[PDB]
Amino acid sequence: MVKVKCSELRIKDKKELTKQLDELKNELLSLRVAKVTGGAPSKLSKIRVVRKAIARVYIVMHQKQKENLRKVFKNKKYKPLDLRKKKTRAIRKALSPRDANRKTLKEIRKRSVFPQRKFAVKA
Amino acid sequence: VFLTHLRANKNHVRAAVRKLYDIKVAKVNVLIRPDGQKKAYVRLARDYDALDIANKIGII
Amino acid sequence: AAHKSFRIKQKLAKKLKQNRSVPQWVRLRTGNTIRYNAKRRHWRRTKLKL
RNA sequence: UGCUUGGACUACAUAUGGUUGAGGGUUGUA
RNA sequence: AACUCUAAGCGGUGGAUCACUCGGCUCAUGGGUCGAUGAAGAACGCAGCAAACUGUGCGUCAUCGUGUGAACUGCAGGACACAUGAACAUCGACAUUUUGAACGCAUAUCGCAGUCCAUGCUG
RNA sequence: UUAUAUACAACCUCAACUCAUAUGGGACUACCCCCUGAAUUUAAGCAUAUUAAUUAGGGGAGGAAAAGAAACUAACAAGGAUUUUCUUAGUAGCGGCGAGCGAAAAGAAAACAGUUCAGCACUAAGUCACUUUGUCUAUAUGGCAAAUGUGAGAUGCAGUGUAUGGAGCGUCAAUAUUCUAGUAUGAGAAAUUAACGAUUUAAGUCCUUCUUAAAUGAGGCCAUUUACCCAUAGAGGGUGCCAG
RNA sequence: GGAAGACCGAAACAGUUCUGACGUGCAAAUCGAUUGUCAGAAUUGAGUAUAGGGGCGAAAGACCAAUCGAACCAUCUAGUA
RNA sequence: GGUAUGCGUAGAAGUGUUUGGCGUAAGCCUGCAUGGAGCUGCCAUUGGUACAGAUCUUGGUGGAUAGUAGCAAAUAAUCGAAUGAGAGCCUUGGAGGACUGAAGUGGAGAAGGGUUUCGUGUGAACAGUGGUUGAUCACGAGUUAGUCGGUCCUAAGUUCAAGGCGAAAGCGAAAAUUUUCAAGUAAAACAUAAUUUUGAACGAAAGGGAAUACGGUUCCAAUUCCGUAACCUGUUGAGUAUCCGUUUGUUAUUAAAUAUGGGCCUCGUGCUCAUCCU
RNA sequence: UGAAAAUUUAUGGUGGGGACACGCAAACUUCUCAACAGGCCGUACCAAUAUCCGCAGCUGGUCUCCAAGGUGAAGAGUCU
RNA sequence: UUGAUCAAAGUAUCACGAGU
Repeated sequence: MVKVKCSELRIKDKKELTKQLDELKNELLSLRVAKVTGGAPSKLSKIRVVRKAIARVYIVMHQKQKENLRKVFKNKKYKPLDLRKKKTRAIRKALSPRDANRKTLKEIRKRSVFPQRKFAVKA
Repeated sequence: VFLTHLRANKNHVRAAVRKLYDIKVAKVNVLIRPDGQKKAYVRLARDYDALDIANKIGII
Repeated sequence: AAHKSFRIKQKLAKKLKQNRSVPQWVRLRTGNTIRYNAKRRHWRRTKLKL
């Protein structure tokens, strides 16, 4: 009733959250019937409110699931696909920025011999 | 007579009525409206009473 | 009919709810020049085919 | 095992590797 | 007086004219942005009152964060919990149904499975 | 060990796997790369020609692509990758020599950048990929090691080197606590520069007239050689009519 | 006894004559009487198959969606005159 | 582009007009009327720069005829009542005379349609007359399956592992070759064994195919709901040829026992022999 | 000279199992009885002189099923 | 002569034994 905020919900546990969630879907079923029955209060207009109220419970309950899956997948090669940095397809296939800059021993020997000097050919 | 989800099973509406109303059910007759809304006739057991639950939910 | 697909009753479901008058209130919105429903089909006058 | 409801998987082509293999192919030791 | 012809007045039909214009046409400039991690496209659903358009995916006219700092508005209701935030922008968190790029096999079949785990009744 | 009488170990060739990890198939369309390829037309007919080495094309990419570092030009007192523009030039040439087509070198400018292989000699595989164990931090298709754990690899991987060539020696000269490249780096008591949202509205709603529906109009505002104020702000838009 | 691409004829399928109706129709081919066949080279549905210088044709250059001595569609194309 | 220290809500453009003139003309000025926000003269330079025509384009309108051709097939209605502002309709109900005439103008399904279905209302529009009615309009409703169908099978055919071919896209493919190109089996060793050539899938609400019928019920659904009596498919459970000669019951005859016999032996108690029904 | 496959059933076969008689029994038992379950999708209505196609409430077209009495050879033609 | 056949019988040598 007093608006349930994700700023508040993030401290609550996944045990409380679904218990907090269940009293909103169970509240929402009592309002669907309250719509078709001719809700005699002008509107119990919770079905705008209590519908989006659930949507901010499912988001926090999924963020806590998704951040918790990332630290169990740190220092493991083969993260799952949906933890693998989407950027595009085009930059995903192309030569990781270390690997573009690999230098053949001809290239890192002709670099270090002759530095490009800083002159001024001026009369 | 429940308007249900369109992808509901007739084995869902058995277990989605018990879970919501503590009811044993007998036989479910499901049709899709020409609005494309699935409508389900749930006939209860004998020892329950349909009018008893109808006030309990709010179908007055 | 009487023997239709699932896909054809689902599309004929949708074309039964798009067949509506304009709500009586949206004639009154500020800058709402919706006169009538414009794309109201009619069973013997326009068929569907589509 | 009998059913229900949920999930996860099972396409082809290919590269390297792994694993089991095939051959009056080619040799070798018994 | 009928009726006809001629003119102006008045009334109708009709939408020219002129005057406008969140649209176009052209030219120029800064950019590089891309799908099997499922694209483009398609279908169908979604609002208290909605047909379309727009928006969107069971979390469904939204959306975490963040900015901004009192609205939305056709009515109704709520909100006003602005000090711990309305509505809008923004968007990096989550999410994204049936499809098409079904990735099991397939059709004007919402058809039919194989293996695996779990829940329930078997028991 | 091979009368097709069994087994072993290799290798080659080749299978299968719901094996572990990976790529592949977009769709857009203006530009770009490769193909494939007409006829309308024009010739005052028409058949080569012309359209046009083009519509339709139609496979493949990028932010550009393709090109590109001479098996080039030229004949000079010589030039020097490619691409693009100007000129050569509607020229040499091609052409039922008809209709018609049609370039380049040189010059001028834009921009300029060079290079890598294979292969004798280079005379201890000096080599890569994962694999697990640490370590290094990060969403590293990583680094440092390790077992030298498989495997690749002499049917050759690496270093050196490249047509306009070299490699070693003598050798001369200079010279060598050294610099270059790179990641961390706080550079600068935030320092500059750039982007972006900004952020300030500077200054009259000051007086009368018409609208009497509305001033944004019209008349007025000491002097400062006469102008109410600001102006690095008289761009534009909103505001009941033309608003610094 | 009950054969036959035998007979008269209903349903159907066809379309002979009236050169009847009609001919800004009821109809972009129909209405009416009169006729032709009727157990078969029969009439029909549904699924299929054949695609445009191609198909199909018991053949009329017939038919291939009111389109056929070459379908229809978009483009070349604002063809040329 | 310059200029007129131009004009303008104290009324711009436009439009009308028996306002008044100017020009030889194209044209132009001006009053009034309406109108309600922009506009002009001059000097340059320009253009998507002047309409009566094009069976011109696009919109509007006339005569005809504003009410003329016409609303004539399918035999036919008439009374009185109720409605209602209004009734030849279909509006209804009662009489009613007729038609279709079982190869119907009847009752149901296929394809097609897509809510037309059915109640409550109802103004315009539409219903080539009307309209109180309506396949219209407005708003509420409505389609219930283990047995009816699909789904399952294969037909003609789509032809579909690339062995192949083609620059590709792709292919008038009863392939005819593609290692196992197999569909496979509780099958032993030292690639489960004689084996199968085609893979793979679609393709029929008329062919093939598991099974349900009756009495009732709604404003609208019925082999689908309710009533009552059945069935098929699947899994599971419990009874069911099934205890012998003899002798436990029973002195034996018999009896449980779906049947016994057999030698031996002291009879046999001992031995031995046997049930995949008759 | 007049469909194919799914599905079904029988019988034949070698090997293997069932198989004691003082019984205890058994019986994917191809007998009888009992429990439990059966998902998805279609289902209204018109089927045409007014719901379909022919631009339309168009005399055209569009596949089937049921079928009364009379007279008569007759699902004819007239009447019901 | 409009039957029937699949899946080793025999054989030898070894396993030549295991349980016992």
